Amino acid sequence: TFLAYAQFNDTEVPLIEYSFYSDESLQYPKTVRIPYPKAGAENPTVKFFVVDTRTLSPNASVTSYQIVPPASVLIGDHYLCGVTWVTEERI
Amino acid sequence: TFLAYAQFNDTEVPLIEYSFYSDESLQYPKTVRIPYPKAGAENPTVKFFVVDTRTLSPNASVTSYQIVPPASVLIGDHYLCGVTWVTEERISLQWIRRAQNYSIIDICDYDESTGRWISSVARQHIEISTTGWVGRFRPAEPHFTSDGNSFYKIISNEEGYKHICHFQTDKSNCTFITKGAW
Ligand SMILES: *[C@@H]1O[C@H](CO)[C@@H](O[C@@H]2O[C@H](CO)[C@@H](O)[C@H](O)[C@H]2NC(C)=O)[C@H](O)[C@H]1NC(C)=O
Ligand SMILES: *[C@@H]1O[C@H](CO)[C@@H](O)[C@H](O)[C@H]1NC(C)=O
Ligand SMILES: *[C@@H]1O[C@H](CO)[C@@H](O)[C@H](O)[C@H]1NC(C)=O
Ligand SMILES: *[C@@H]1O[C@H](CO)[C@@H](O)[C@H](O)[C@H]1NC(C)=O
Ligand SMILES: *[C@@H]1O[C@H](CO)[C@@H](O)[C@H](O)[C@H]1NC(C)=O
Repeated sequence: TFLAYAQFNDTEVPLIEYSFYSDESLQYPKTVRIPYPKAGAENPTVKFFVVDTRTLSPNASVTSYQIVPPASVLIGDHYLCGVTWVTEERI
Repeated sequence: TFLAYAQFNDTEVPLIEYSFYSDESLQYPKTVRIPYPKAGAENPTVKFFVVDTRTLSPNASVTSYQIVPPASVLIGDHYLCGVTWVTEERISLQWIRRAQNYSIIDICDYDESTGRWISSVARQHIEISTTGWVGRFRPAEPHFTSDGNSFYKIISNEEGYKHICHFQTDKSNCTFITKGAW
């Protein structure tokens, strides 16, 4: 019925950059960049969502609710490290 | 339960402009600008949505469905000209071609299992004019019975007089309940 999903925001995460040379024919090396948070750096932020797929239709908005973590955690930087469906109406 | 609203987009509508001098102390006239379409100009477009205000909540998205005009009207420039709530699960939308000698009443039913407002050719009623325009200024509003299975509305009769016809919500023929040269 539902389709839970997390959204990840790397906007303020620094980029690690390194070279990838590739096949000999590649005249200039390619610069690979990954939003990679190193110790103490800005980490990416996260949002969780449960979507009710039943109202999914081209001319219809998306029905979704954002489940925020308990305040003791919402207080500061946090990580979502687990998602377990128990029943169709309990996550 | 539901909140319906129409969205108007004037992006491509030319702007009329004129001076507004305001109070004497104003040293420079301000220029009023209004998106206002003149004959033949580009018209604003419209969209109709039905919000299901039951889901509304701070950390929740707006659950809404868009009802679009029936094909015969979609084909070109149109105007939404009437919105009438029949029942918590039945809403009547009245559209009309930019021409205005052709309007249609589309009666949509809510689908509990999908949250969308469905339409059907059974519940669509056409009104037209071959000698002019529909309605006196705008097509007359339908008046539904408490169960929304039929409705009463004014249209021109065979003699060209505006009288009350009776429509079965899901049948195209209507019956006049009034008649005369008035
Ligand atoms: C990803 O996170 C960034 C912040 O790191 C969000 O950017 C902010 O967006 C709001 C509203 O759009 C602005 O008022 C802020 O000024 C922005 N902050 C900065 C410093 O960029 C961004 O909206 C997030 N993206 C999504 C889709 O969640
Ligand atoms: C919305 O659904 C209607 C069905 O009545 C369809 O005719 C219309 O093209 C759809 N609009 C889109 C493409 O979102
Ligand atoms: C308004 O109409 C323009 C096209 O004229 C379109 O590009 C734009 O996305 C529309 N705006 C909205 C929010 O529907
Ligand atoms: C909604 O989310 C904000 C933070 O994203 C939080 O402050 C608030 O407690 C949440 N309220 C609800 C509807 O649970
Ligand atoms: C509505 O007007 C258009 C152009 O003015 C015309 O082609 C069409 O036949 C008219 N409809 C009727 C019923 O006369």
